[PDB]
Amino acid sequence: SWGFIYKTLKSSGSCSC
Amino acid sequence: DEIDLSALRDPAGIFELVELVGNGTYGQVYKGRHVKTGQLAAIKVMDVTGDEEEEIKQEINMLKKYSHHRNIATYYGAFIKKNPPGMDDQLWLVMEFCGAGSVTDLIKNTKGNTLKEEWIAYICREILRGLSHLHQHKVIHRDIKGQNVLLTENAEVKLVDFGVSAQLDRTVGRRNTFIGTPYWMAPEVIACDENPDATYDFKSDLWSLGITAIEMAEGAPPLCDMHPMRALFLIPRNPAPRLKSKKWSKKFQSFIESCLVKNHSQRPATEQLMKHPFIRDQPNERQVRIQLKDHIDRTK
Repeated sequence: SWGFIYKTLKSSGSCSC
Repeated sequence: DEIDLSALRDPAGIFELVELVGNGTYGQVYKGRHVKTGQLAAIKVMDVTGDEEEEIKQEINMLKKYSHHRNIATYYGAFIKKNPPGMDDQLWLVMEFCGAGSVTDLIKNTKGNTLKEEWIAYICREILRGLSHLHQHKVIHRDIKGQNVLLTENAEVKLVDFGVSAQLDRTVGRRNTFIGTPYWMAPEVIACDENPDATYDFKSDLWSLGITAIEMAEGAPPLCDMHPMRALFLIPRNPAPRLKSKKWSKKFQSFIESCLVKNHSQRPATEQLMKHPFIRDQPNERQVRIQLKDHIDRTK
């Protein structure tokens, strides 16, 4: 993931793991 | 005509908040009414900061130009509530009220987390009409997903969230900014992270539409049990995603096949997609919208 941010992308929106 | 945040006024006597209807890392969304006319609006409240200024202006500039289309939630205006010296001010973005919430929410509240196929076809057609308007105006949305498709209390469909959208200046023009939401991102957008030469265009929105149709059919995008970092490794390498169940019509399966062509130069354009039988042939639109509205109301 929900909250995972990678560089310039939005929040994951769907997941984690 | 670019907005100048310094000219926005306090909303003192123009709108009043009524109830809080949404909340996230972006800010709050309220149900509001114009104090003079009584008309209904959604009001998105964010506090002001230079650090989020570029996306704010892009949202407002895109809305002012394009939100008059019936498949885009309409922009009414903006204000800045002025707070005392220790406290941040807040921007209010006044929009058409979408009382049924998001497609993501609709799925969450449904038995089995799966919409009826005819519902999916109607929603997908409305999204494509919005995309068609945008693409013909040299706009790329860049964040198509169920969370950014809202429904009115009458089962009308509206696109939202223009903060990372791209405005091109030529028809053939291309972009390379690495941006989006991982599970819905097109392989040619993902490629821009490690490949400083890569480019994409409007067809990346059509990939995301394909993932959103799968979201409606199955309750989540593909690879939803992978960590986002592994999803981003697998989207460009896996074969194109397919619907799990063979119960879906050949029409629906064919439409997913057309959206999710990995080679983007061979992916069909928005106009061609509009003519696909899954989208083009919906002679029972009246009945479908009634069923959607009734299902929405059942789920509260």
